[PDB]
Amino acid sequence: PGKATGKGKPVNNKWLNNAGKDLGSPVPDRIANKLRDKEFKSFDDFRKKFWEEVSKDPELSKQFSRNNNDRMKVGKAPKTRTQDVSGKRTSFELHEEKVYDMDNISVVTPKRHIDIHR
DNA sequence: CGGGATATCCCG
DNA sequence: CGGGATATCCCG
Ligand SMILES: [Zn+2]
Repeated sequence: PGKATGKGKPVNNKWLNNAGKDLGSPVPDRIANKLRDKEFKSFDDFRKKFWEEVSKDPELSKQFSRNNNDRMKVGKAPKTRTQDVSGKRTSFELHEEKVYDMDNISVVTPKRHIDIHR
């Protein structure tokens, strides 16, 4: 349990184009402002709220296919391009930098997330 | 032999 | 409009 805070880094129309590099993409600032100070019971809820926010933000929603926006409307993470999957983890994941500190959270591809941790 | 993740199941 | 309980991913 905890409240989200942070809010940072502006985003463009190639938001997740590089999710597979380095630390990935950051929490869009537009999204962070929508989630800041909100109350979440588990990180899973946050993740569920986060993806819903991405589906209601027009500038971001258009960077995804019809299928992916449907996923995000109900809180599921959008699928990554096939080249970025890792076994059965096939959707963008949220990485933490070592829990609702949105400036410490970033979006990365399964494949890239694996390497970062090892 | 533990740590970091997403997703579904289902609410009398 | 939620979220607890539970399943299952993938790492050496
Ligand atoms: Zn991570």
